[PDB]
Parts: sequence; structure tokens; C-alpha cells
Amino acid sequence: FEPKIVGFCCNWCSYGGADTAGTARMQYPPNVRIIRVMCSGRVNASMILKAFSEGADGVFVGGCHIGDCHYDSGNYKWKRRARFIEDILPEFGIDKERFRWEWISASEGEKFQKTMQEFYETVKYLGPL
Amino acid sequence: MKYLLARATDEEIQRKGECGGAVTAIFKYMLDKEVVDAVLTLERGYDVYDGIPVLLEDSSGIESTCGSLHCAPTMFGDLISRYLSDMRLAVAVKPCDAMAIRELEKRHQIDPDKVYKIGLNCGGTLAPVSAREMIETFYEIDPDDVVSEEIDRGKFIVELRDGSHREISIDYLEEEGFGRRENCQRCEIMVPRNADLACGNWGADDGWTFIEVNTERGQEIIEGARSSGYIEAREPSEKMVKIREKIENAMISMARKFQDKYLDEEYPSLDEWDEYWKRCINCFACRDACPVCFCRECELEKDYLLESDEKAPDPLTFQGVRLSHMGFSCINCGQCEDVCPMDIPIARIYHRIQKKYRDRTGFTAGVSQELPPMYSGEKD
Amino acid sequence: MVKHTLCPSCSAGCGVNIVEMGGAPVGTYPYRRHPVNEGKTCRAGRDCYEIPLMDRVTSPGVKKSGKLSGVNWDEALDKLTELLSSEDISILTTGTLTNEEALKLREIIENFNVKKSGLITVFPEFDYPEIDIRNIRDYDNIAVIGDAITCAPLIGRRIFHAMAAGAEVRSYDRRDETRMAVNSGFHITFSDEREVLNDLQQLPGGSLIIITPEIPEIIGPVLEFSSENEFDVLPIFEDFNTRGVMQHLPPVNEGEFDSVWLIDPGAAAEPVDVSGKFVLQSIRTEGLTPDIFLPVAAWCEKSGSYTSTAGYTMKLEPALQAPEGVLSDMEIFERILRA
Amino acid sequence: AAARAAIPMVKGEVEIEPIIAVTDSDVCGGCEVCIELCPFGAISIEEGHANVNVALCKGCGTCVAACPSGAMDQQHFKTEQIMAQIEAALN
Ligand code: SF4
Ligand code: SF4
Ligand code: SF4
Ligand code: SF4
Ligand code: SF4
Ligand code: SF4
Ligand code: SF4
Ligand code: FES
Repeated sequence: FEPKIVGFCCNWCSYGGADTAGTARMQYPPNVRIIRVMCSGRVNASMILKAFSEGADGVFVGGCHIGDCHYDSGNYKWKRRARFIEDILPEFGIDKERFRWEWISASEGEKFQKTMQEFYETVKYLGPL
Repeated sequence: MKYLLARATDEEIQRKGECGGAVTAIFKYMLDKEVVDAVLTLERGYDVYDGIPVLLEDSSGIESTCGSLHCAPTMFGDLISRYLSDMRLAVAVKPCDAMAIRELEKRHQIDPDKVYKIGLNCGGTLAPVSAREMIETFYEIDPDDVVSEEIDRGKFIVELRDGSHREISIDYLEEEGFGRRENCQRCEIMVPRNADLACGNWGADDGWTFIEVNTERGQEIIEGARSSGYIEAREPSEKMVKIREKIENAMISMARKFQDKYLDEEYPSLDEWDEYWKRCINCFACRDACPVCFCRECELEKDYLLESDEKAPDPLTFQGVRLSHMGFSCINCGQCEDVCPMDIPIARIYHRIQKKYRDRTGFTAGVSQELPPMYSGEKD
Repeated sequence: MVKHTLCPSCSAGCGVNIVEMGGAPVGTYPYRRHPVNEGKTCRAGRDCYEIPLMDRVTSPGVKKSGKLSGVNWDEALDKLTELLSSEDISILTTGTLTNEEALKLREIIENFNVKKSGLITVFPEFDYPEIDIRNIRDYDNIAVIGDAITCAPLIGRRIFHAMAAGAEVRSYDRRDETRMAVNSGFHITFSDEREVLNDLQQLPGGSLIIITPEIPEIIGPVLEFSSENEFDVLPIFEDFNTRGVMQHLPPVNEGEFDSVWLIDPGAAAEPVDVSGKFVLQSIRTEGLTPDIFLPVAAWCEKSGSYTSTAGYTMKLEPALQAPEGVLSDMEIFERILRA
Repeated sequence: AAARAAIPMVKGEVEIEPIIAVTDSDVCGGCEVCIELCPFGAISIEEGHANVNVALCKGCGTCVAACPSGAMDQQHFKTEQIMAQIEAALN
């Protein structure tokens, strides 16, 4: 079983963190697919639900650390949305461990690598949705 | 003046009024003295099971709208937002109506300065056809020949034409699958404090209405009706106020117990939910009926979400999307479940999600004046 | 403002409320008291309020050179009466008249001695039982021919109630992914008619057969088999008063139409080939240009009775006011008889 | 630093990225759940419809994600585009 994982990362920190992991050449499983947004505040539950409905076995969202958002308040709104999404997902048979959201700074390549590896292990263990 | 006992100075309005006719007298004063342009209320059709919204632009024959209708689970918020959002209005609202109106006001779909809310205390409503069948089965009478209903004693009470009264335990009827709608059994708010006035019969004598004044707009309404001589009012005992308080607390406790019953221990399983969702015909009756779903164009109908085949939609891209859109604002009015052609218990899941959100953030939909914390602009 | 009425979109007898603001229809409201649907409607039921306003034609039209030009009512009722008396006129109606209007149409058909006329419907004249849909759940065995849920969602609701009641439901169609196919106890995608009929041999006496018009050629054989062996047949007709009109007017079984008079107040008629002249009596011309046009009142602007497929009859007072210059089909018929 | 600061002042002009919110007046209901979500106050209400100021908007997309009906949409990050990307990632 090879899980299908979709990722959303803000342009300024989390996408920067993935770039840092790449430049340092920190290996991690190739299942994730990153989609760029300007801010984690651009992400809403419709995208997560669409991902899970289209065949995703896990959804990752990455943002700036609280207090570090380029647009200064977007990740707060995302954090609220993410808590609500964790509320909603188990009602349709989707474990909330299949939906991970983390704060990754632009220089935190190693944290991004570890998050990717661990999320892949979790989702693979859970098995197909 | 937080509390009053009021009744219409008129005598016909008192006679046909449910509890002294203070609501009708207030509406008559509001129309006659031109506080508002119109009154939105209910009027019975060809029987007590047929309730129809009416918009009275004058008080002539207003008496035809008096009396309660427990078999009329109607919603007025979306009517006001869709058709009457421009006129100065006075409306009679049950707590769920006031909750829908508050959720719409904070979204600027209704102007609070334009709408006067004479809310009514509410112990629950029943579906009309189901109520008729229940009366036929368990009261051993024709559904016809009944002219009133009431739930005061913890017993559902029907008042036959001749004058006789037949009461049966609302607990026993509910245990048998009849009585109040499930959402009404879970309902946590019986006194509409999210309205300008709250009128009921819990702290009230016979022939009088117990009115709690929530706002200064309500105070103006009351003092204008009393100065104009449309309602006579006096002060409650303050021994009756405690009886009303205890009644409200007991009803709230029962609502909490039924919330535990329907949302946790008798909640459908995931397999049962799958069987239900398999039925959905994608008719959007639930969204149309939902007062919180007011949008001119609905995202659920977009190509990337809308199910274009003649088969049951994926409950994610329909129900989960609507939940993410408004489930923090769900007022548990049960309108979505009432109109579903496929008999799916939608209000259960929506209320459970809203309960999770309220427990986490302390936001109570239809009661808080401000938007849900989801829409806060602060760094909180 | 809020007025009871019938949904005209299919033959289920669902009740709706029309919300009217200042003389125009502006919305729909749940008709919770109605027994057929208890205030539940599919999308079409909630959309029906727009029909009286959409492309409405409200002035009589006599085809001038090439096109259709306005005309007064007398000058059309004349040039229709002469057409009846002189030429070979065949009268075709949809299941959208009131029952009384259908009786009047039968009177007219006899008065002018027309030879070819009737109601446009693929179903034959049968002794359909008067079934209450609330009793569908009582049947132990239900055979469903055609996608009944899509044809009439609020009868598919009763089929679901029956399934929950323990009845075993078998569905037949030429497709294997319809709503009934998905939700049936057992589905068969038959390509030969006997395929279904053989299985119908396994039904107990007094079983239900819900048949839609999706498969026309099977209706005849299935009704013949049900006449034998004592099955209750529930049809899903095409129009909201096909049953009521059929009570008085036979189904049209002719195929040589020329100089036809179509009476479709509900605008439900499919494109009908006209070899000769085309009189159209409807609420909106749309479609193609008719030789004559007599605008009529909408289903909810009339007073009269309608019968659903199950056999439930509902008496209606107008929910809206008919626009100026349009007459009910009853008025047209009475004036034509008077002339 | 003097040279680097002089370069743009000699140029006399800079380009503003157009990745900004745009409101569909025909779809917007004036609910206003978007105005407070802009940290820069770029959204106001004119004629009962949300209106975005280009000079104040920075293009975070928070308001667009908040809008239920989809009247608000971010240029270059439209909902249809991200939905297409999600669909293609899995199909
Ligand atoms: S939901 Fe609450 S306020 Fe509304 S009818 Fe039921 S009990 Fe009354
Ligand atoms: S989702 Fe259902 S219960 Fe909740 S507010 Fe909307 S109609 Fe009422
Ligand atoms: S589902 Fe979303 S877009 Fe549609 S009406 Fe409800 S809140 Fe508005
Ligand atoms: S009302 Fe029922 S059948 Fe219609 S879309 Fe909603 S859940 Fe599906
Ligand atoms: S089932 Fe038929 S009659 Fe009932 S609402 Fe739908 S289209 Fe109208
Ligand atoms: S959230 Fe959407 S509908 Fe509401 S005001 Fe903003 S753009 Fe308009
Ligand atoms: S995109 Fe961001 S900055 Fe621009 S108007 Fe919306 S919330 Fe404000
Ligand atoms: S920019 Fe990364 S979270 Fe706002």
C-alpha cells in the first residue's frame, strides 16, 4: 500500500521550509504533493474535503509559525479552520490522523523532513481510506 | 421593568388569545400607532394542523392570527431575509426563529434597526401529519374534532371541540416515535432572550402573558402599548419568577439529556450513515430550508463540487462542505430534516458538530451578537 | 401571499405553497399538511413557482405571413371554429387540464364529430387500482420497471419505506446504474422482454408492480400479465393529471396527425409532428411557431381538480391571478361550443 | 547601501503584484464576514457589496477562503485553479 498525500504550504515559510529540506538534500518519502498558497489563510475546509473525496489518504498543511505570518494574521484563521476540520472529518469515517497541519519556518528543512516521514508512516499504517 | 404580566385591553383579543392576547395587542398597537409597516405572524388554515405565514399591513381582523400552533414548525428568518428585508417589521418568533434572525443580522442580511422581535417561549413543535396519526393512534379520537394543543404538564394535551381535554405523557409518546420533533427535544433555549421581548405562560396566571423585557427597544414597545391603552400590565409575584426559572432549568436539563441520547448513544453508526447517505437525491431541500444558508449562489452547485450524475452524492463534497461553511452557526431548527425527501437525519450531525465547536470556543449560534470566532480579525 | 397548490412537474401529487409578493410569484414554502409528500419536495417542486412568469405569452396569436401577430380573442375563436367545422381536425391533449376541462373537451370532441383525438400518453386504457402511496410499504413483493425514484422522487421515498418495512423489491431496466438499480434489493438489466416477464412469474398474488414510461413496449405485456395473476399496477404517468384526463379522454392511438389542435396548458407536450395545421393552446409558445395560439391560464391560476398517478384527487383554487388577456381552457371550450 | 537605495529612487517607479481579492457584485450578498479578516483593512462596503482597495490589499487570500458563496476570489489563486490542482494531484 502506497498512500496518496496532498500538501498545502504557504509561500513564505512552509514552502520555504520544504525548499530548505531540498537544498540540504534531506530525503523523505515521495508520496506527498505540495500545492503552493501565498498564506495558510488561503486554505479552507473545501480543499481538504475535495482532496479526501478525490482519493487522498492524507492531507498536510504547512504554515508560518504563529506570530511569523507574512500577512501577519493569516495562520490564525487557518488554525481555527483546521480545528473545525478535525472536528468534521471523523464524522465521515476519516481519522483525524490523516489530516496533519504544522507550522514550518522557511529555515526548518529538517523539521519538514521529519514531519513528512512521520506523516507518511502514520498514513501508511492506517491503510487505504 | 425586566418582568411583566400583560393582557390585551380588548376583549375579543383576550378571548381568542392563547394567554391573554398580549402578543396580538402589541402587534395591534404597533400597526395602529405606526411603529412598523407590517406584522409577520401565523394563521391557521383549514384545520389546526395547517399553519400559514401571513403578513398583516393593518390590524383589521388581526384576531384571526391569535393562538399557538404546536403542529406548525415554521421558520420566519429566511422569509424576512428573502422578501421583507427592506420594510420596518414586527415579527413573532420562537427561539429558533430569533436564532436564525440573529445569525442573519450579523451577516447584514437583516437590519436589526428595522425588525422588532416579539419572541415567544417555546417548549417544542410537532409535524402536522405525524401529530394527526399520533392522535388517531394513541388518543382514540379523530384527528378532526381537535381544536388546540398544549404541552404544559409534561403531557401533550388536545382539546376536543365539545370542551373535553385528553392528555398523554409526552415522554410516552416520544418513546414511541411520536410527539415533538427530535430537534425540539434537544433544544436548549425555551425563552427567546435573543428577541426584543420574550412572552410565555410559565410565570403567568390564567388570562395573562408573562413578558420579559430584554432590550430598550422592547421597553419602548411595552411602554407605548401601555400608554396607548392596548395592554394592561402589572408586576409578577417574584414567587412566580422562581417557578418559571425552575421550569426553564428543568427543560434545559431534559434537553441536555436528549442531546446525549440522540447525539452520542443512539447516534447512527458509520455504516448506518453510509446507508442513509446512499439515499440522497441531491435535491438541495435541506440547504434551501436552512436559514443560515442564505447565499445568492451556493458553492455546493459549483462544477468541482456538484454531483452531475443521477446518483447519490459523495457526502463529503456536499454535507462536509456545508458543515465547514455554517455548522458553527447551526441553530438546530430541524428545517433541513423536515424537508428531506429521503428521510435522512441531517440535523443530528449538524447539531453534533455545532456542539463540538461551541464546547471548544464557547460560541453559541443564534445567541451571540458577534460572529463566530472563525471570523475574528484579532490574533486571538 | 402564501397559497396552497399542486406541483405540476411530474405525476406525483405533491403539494407546495406559492409565496406571492404584489401579484407575482416570488418563492415556494413547504406544504407540510399535504399527505402525499408532507412538505417534502424535489428540486422541480421548489422551482415550479417560476413557471407562470417564464416566457409567458398572454395575447392570442394568429399566424400572419410567416410569423405570429397579436389578435383579439373573438378573431381567433373564429378561425378556430371554422377550422373545426370544415377541415379534418384532430384534438390532442396533455395530462395538464383539469378533470372538468377534460370532460368539456370530450363534449366538444363529440359535438364536432372528430374521428381522431385523445390524451398523449404511452400507457394504455387499463383498470388501474386506486392505490394509496402510503400503503406501498404494506406490499410484501414490489417489482419496479424503470427508474421510479428519478421519475417521481416522492414515490421512491415510499419505496424506501417499503424496503425498511421488510418488502423485497426487484427492479428492471435497460440500464444498470439508475437510482432504483443502486437502491433496489435486486436489479436486472434485461435486453429481452421475456427476461422480466419470467421473473414476474415468481411474484406472489397481490404484489405491486410500479411501472414507469421509460420502457414503452413493456407496458402492454406487463399489464396483460398483471391482469392475469392479480397484481396491483401503479403507473408513473408523464403529466400531473394524466390519470384525471384519461378518466374521460382515451389515449390517442393514431399516427396520421394533420391539422392538429394541441391543448397543453402545462407546456408539457413533446415536439409533435404536424402534417397540416397546428393550433396551440398553451401558456408559452416557445418551441416552434403555431398557426394559431390561444394563451391560457397556468395550472395554479385555475380552479379545478387534478388526479395523481396513485389516484389521489386534489381540488384547487387559484394560487395566482391569471394575467390580463388569458382565458382558462374551460372558457375557450364553452365559447367554442356557444359559437 | 547608499547606492542600493539610490537605484530604485533613480528608477522612480515600482511594480505592485496584482495578486489581490476581487468581489463579484452579482454574487456578493454583503454579509461582511470578510472585512474583519483583512489585517490591512482593504475591504469596505459600497452599495451593499464588498469592495477591495488595491493599495491596501496584499494578497494573502484569507478573505477569499472565508467567503462561503465564492463572491470573493483571489487573482492568480482562484478557487477553480486550486481545485484543479487538487484534482490533478490525485487523478
Ligand atoms: S427548535 Fe427549539 S425554539 Fe424551535 S420549535 Fe423546537 S423547541 Fe421551539
Ligand atoms: S443545518 Fe438544519 S438544524 Fe442547522 S440551522 Fe440549518 S436547517 Fe437548522
Ligand atoms: S452551502 Fe455554503 S455557499 Fe451554499 S448556501 Fe450554505 S453557506 Fe452558502
Ligand atoms: S434534502 Fe435530503 S435528499 Fe435532498 S439534498 Fe438534502 S440530504 Fe439529499
Ligand atoms: S416528486 Fe414530482 S410532484 Fe413531487 S415535488 Fe418532485 S416533481 Fe413535484
Ligand atoms: S464574505 Fe463574500 S458574500 Fe460576504 S461580503 Fe465578503 S465577498 Fe460578499
Ligand atoms: S486577500 Fe488578504 S489582504 Fe487582500 S483583502 Fe483579502 S484578507 Fe485583505
Ligand atoms: S504567510 Fe505563511 S502563514 Fe501567513
